[PDB]
Amino acid sequence: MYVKLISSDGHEFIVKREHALTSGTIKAMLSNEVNFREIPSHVLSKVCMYFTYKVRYTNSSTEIPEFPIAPEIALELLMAANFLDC
Amino acid sequence: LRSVNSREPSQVIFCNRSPRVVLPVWLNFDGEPQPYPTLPPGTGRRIHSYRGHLWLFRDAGTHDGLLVNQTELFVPSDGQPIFANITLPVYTLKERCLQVVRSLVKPENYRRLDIVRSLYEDLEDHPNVQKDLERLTQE
Amino acid sequence: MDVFLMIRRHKTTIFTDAKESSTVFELKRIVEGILKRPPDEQRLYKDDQLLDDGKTLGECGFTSQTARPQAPATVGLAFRADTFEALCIEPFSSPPELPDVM
Ligand SMILES: COC(=O)c1ccc(CNC(=O)[C@@H]2C[C@@H](O)CN2C(=O)Cc2cc(C)no2)cc1
Repeated sequence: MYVKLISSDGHEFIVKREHALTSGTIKAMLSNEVNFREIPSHVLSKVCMYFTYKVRYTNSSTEIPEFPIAPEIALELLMAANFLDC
Repeated sequence: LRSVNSREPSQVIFCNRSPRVVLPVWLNFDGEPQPYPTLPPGTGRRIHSYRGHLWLFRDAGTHDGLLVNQTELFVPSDGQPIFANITLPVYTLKERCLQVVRSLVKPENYRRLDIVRSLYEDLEDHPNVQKDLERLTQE
Repeated sequence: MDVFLMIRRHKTTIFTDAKESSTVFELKRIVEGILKRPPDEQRLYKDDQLLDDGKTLGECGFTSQTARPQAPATVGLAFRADTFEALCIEPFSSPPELPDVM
């Protein structure tokens, strides 16, 4: 039901399985808990928002909002997004 | 992959429910994309088009893809108008990140941001009608 | 309405969603469900404000304008029954920055 994702700096992120299974990288790392030696909490907290965003709006007629990204985190997020395939 | 030349008037409403400047794009009888005046973020516009004509919608500044009535291509199909609801898709987190990054940085300076070289080629692969028409023109 | 929250305590952080009409005590069940710890023995806050078990989260001020999938609202969580610990939430890692862009 829920799984745990942990940042390079130890913070834990508890999220639904399904939400998490949105990343094939994560999908594969559970086949429970997963440590990410290379993503800090400020990046992985956005990932998770993106999971919750993706799941809320995928398959929806009422207008969808822009997922926002600060300028400071864009580069770390790009690299995570690339790694996590999502 | 072109418009059908039916000559049957057909009246459309483009409603832009996106926060972008929308660029509607009509596919011409020989398949060539043809751009029409751009539609602001809240805003709407009645359009005379024609049965069987093809349209697709893109962000006017940067060509990001947008959806119309949920699919990728709109075809004017009663009793007055047909509704083309233009929405953001759920981008991928990667595409999204590309967008911000492209939007924040003169494309000359990609070389100089510290990231894997598979990412530089990704940033410089700007979305574009022609390419997408080739993904589309194969399914 | 769904309401999209981030339940936060220490280095622990839970992403969940709930109705605007759900009660604080019901959020507490959800946590119990997850962190294996019962409604008494935990307290919830908005910012610093201590929340009343019987109120709606929409009265506690988590609303749809406010707690959005892509920018969820935070709920502070505290433990011990037996004298209760004080509300501590570890901040997140700082981004570097920037450069050569603006
Ligand atoms: C603010 O301007 C506009 O958005 C606007 C919108 C539509 C028009 C006139 N209509 C068109 O250009 C349509 C749209 C598309 O169906 C192609 N087109 C044509 O008239 C070309 C054509 C000719 C025949 C015969 N069937 O189609 C002129 C201006």
